[PDB]
Amino acid sequence: NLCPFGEVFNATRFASVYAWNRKRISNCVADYSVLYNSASFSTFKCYGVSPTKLNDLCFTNVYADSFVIRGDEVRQIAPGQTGKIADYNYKLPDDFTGCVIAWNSNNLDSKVGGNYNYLYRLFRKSNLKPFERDISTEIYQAGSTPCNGVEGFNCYFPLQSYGFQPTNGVGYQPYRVVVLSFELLHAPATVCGP
Amino acid sequence: EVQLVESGGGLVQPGGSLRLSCSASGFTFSSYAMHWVRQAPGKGLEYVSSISSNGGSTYYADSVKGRFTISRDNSKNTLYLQMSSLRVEDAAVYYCVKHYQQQLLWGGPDVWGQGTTVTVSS
Amino acid sequence: EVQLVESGGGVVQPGRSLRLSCAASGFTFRTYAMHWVRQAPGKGLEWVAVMWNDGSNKYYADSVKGRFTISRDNSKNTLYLEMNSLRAEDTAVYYCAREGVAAAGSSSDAFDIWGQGTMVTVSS
Amino acid sequence: QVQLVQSGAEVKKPGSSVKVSCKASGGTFSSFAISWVRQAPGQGLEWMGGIIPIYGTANYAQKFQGRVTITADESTSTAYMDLSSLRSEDTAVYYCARDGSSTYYPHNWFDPWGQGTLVTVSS
Amino acid sequence: DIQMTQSPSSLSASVGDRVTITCRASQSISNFLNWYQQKPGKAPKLLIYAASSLQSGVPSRFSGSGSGTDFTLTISSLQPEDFATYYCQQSYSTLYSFGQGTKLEIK
Amino acid sequence: DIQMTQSPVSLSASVGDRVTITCRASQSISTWLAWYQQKPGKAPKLLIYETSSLESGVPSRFSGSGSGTEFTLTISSLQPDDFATYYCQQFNSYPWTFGQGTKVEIK
Amino acid sequence: QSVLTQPPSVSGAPGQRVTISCTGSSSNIGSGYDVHWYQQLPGTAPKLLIYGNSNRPSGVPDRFSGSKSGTSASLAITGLQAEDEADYYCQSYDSSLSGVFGTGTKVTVL
Ligand SMILES: *[C@@H]1O[C@H](CO)[C@@H](O)[C@H](O)[C@H]1NC(C)=O
Repeated sequence: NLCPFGEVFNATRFASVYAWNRKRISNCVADYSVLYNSASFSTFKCYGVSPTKLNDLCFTNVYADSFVIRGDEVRQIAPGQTGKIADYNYKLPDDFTGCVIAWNSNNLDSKVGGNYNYLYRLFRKSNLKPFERDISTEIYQAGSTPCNGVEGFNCYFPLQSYGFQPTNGVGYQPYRVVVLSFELLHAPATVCGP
Repeated sequence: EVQLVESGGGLVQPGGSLRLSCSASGFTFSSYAMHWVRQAPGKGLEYVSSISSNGGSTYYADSVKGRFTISRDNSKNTLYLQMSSLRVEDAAVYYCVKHYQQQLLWGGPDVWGQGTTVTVSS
Repeated sequence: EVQLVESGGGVVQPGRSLRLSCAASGFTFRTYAMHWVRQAPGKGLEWVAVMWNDGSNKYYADSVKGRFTISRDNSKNTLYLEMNSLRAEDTAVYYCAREGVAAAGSSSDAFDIWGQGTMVTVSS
Repeated sequence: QVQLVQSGAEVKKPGSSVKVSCKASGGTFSSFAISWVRQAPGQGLEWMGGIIPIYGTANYAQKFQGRVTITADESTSTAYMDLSSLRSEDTAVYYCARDGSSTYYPHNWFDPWGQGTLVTVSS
Repeated sequence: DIQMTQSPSSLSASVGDRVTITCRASQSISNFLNWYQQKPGKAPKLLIYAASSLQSGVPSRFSGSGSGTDFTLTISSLQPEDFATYYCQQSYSTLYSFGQGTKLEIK
Repeated sequence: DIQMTQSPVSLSASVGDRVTITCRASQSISTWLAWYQQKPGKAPKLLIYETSSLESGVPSRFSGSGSGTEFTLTISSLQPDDFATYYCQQFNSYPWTFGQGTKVEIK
Repeated sequence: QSVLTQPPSVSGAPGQRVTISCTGSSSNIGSGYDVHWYQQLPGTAPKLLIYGNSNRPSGVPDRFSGSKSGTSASLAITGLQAEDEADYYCQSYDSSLSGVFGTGTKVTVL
């Protein structure tokens, strides 16, 4: 049958980056070439395996990690990067295979005012291990005094709203990101097209 | 346009008291946390105190706590810093700053005032 | 086990003040921007107030602006709504809601959980 | 041919902390994706979290966040579960389980399953 | 503010028929629309969040459509437990606004 | 109380050079740094916020760098309006510790 | 946690085909994540009957079979005997990278 990418890319809501979503995609006949010629995808960089040849490869399962970030943070969704996203929100591993497909989406996700519920993790005691979402909301201890469950000086809540607006630049606009993470294993492959 | 003016200051005997002021105009005063940062003549910048956006949480530096008191009045758009039991070490100018953030991820000030000279001698 | 309970409602004189406490439990109170929604007897819903995620903005509908005061208390997981100069129109059933996109019990940009609703009525 | 052997039973005062071990065997520890499954006495199963010892990632479940600290020592091939702040509701039978097919994306079935670890938390 | 119109204002229908309820917006609202269901004497539970996705834990006969200004709510086959007020709210501006509701009734 | 040691303390750089200033901290702050410019007599002026983001209203010859412990403010081409001391400031942990300073003498 | 709903008890007859249903949601089953079945005799660690909604390891009879369609998933036991009087569990995965276990039927004979 036809592969369900309309529930993935054309979805009505994308999860905020601190709590992303993984959607297993198996039992497909998937044409990866028509998704390359969409004329809407800004950043299309495929690590591990080169683009324009995915129609002649099958895999065991496809897991599309999808989220939403601003314009100057699409470079952090990559192997080996850093910042306030790839260290504390969503960390890719080193030898990850697959693409990070992102496109400019100011009309849908950004609303005038805040769109105050696309949060992101800011403060954590350590860097994230790879592919580890962390939905914990305990308050971060900055100094040496104990926080005692109350935020204030030296004790900060780790979630800041992104605060999207259609008046800001193309570096402050919510770029919806889809990470087509797929890797086969010692099994008969499932997901390929013609 | 944001602008900050500081008041008070002058000459005081050792062991005396002096209240400064930092009146502000150009922004919503209740939505910002703002600090005091001092600088001795011919020396480096030094942090002394801060205050929250609603007068709740106060914070002093290590060597100045127990002798200073900071308060603010959002209805008057002022920031007050009271001193008690002064020493000769606290002869400096006292700059008044304000945050760049509104109320979270607390770090980094935005604009700087103009300072108020205080002197302590006999 | 997400939950919202209210308190404080009742009857007051027209023109006095009243506050409404919406004490949450079962979820982290800080990452969801709380609201207040109301319904007059017989009519439809009418959005009233918004407290932002942390306190950055406290907006109101155009019928209460300058008269309502929406607070927050992140330590005790409560939400306040102070009414001032209550007219005869503001009698309704006042609910408190939440929203925020967590890929969870979240309901992106929509009110999933609601309070029991306490009835504020004005009379003499 | 591949199996996991756990530690013995425990008994803990309410408020203390327990440490359960799951020593793998039969194959490599670096291609295992050991996930910790709870079971109350006479009730249904429950998922606690799964570590990947090559990456070090430990995705917990939402109930056990910050209490269950899953660690893995790839050298001696024991994947711990340092459950903390014990109560009298934590009397359970904690299993470990390899996650079936893959080791990087562990989202599959549980096979093999170890054995019972009756942590009877009372005094 | 964005004003929300919703037609009709009171509806009657028979059990099983496809009931459509239209909510129209003033200015452009990109898929940030909600619908709610308030039985008389309760507090309303969300049906459809973000104009196309059902609330997790609602019967699957409900279906919302549209993007922009006009949205319709189409129940496939009615039930005796599905007769209540249907509201229409948009999550776009800083001033959230509700519809008027359609009292669904019986023939 | 993170002791930041600023280097060099004083230097001679004329018009037509490219200067750098190192401000190294002990406890690991992480992209929480501001730079300053204090002409002698009045208050400092902010140059860089969050160690990379160039503040509006200052020329583009200033540019931040660095992450973690040590940072390097750089100036591409020297100008006659650089006869001031450049300070560094951390704001990760709440005792703010400013640097010692850098007397930029233009001979 | 246990979002995958499952009936509490299912009875039958020796020589009868009984059904065990697992009704999930859009995040756990309907997002492509499959449904697998464990068997638990009272007192031991659970076994593994079905994986990938249709397969069978070496160690199960041919009486146990399953399939999935849409959101629900099924298990069929044709011809009950004395070795089917046990607890049967239903396993899948959320989109929150967490595993979900069924409530678990109790198959009894008549
Ligand atoms: C997404 O939707 C648009 C129009 O609704 C369509 O043209 C496009 O092909 C869709 N993308 C898919 C199915 O990947």
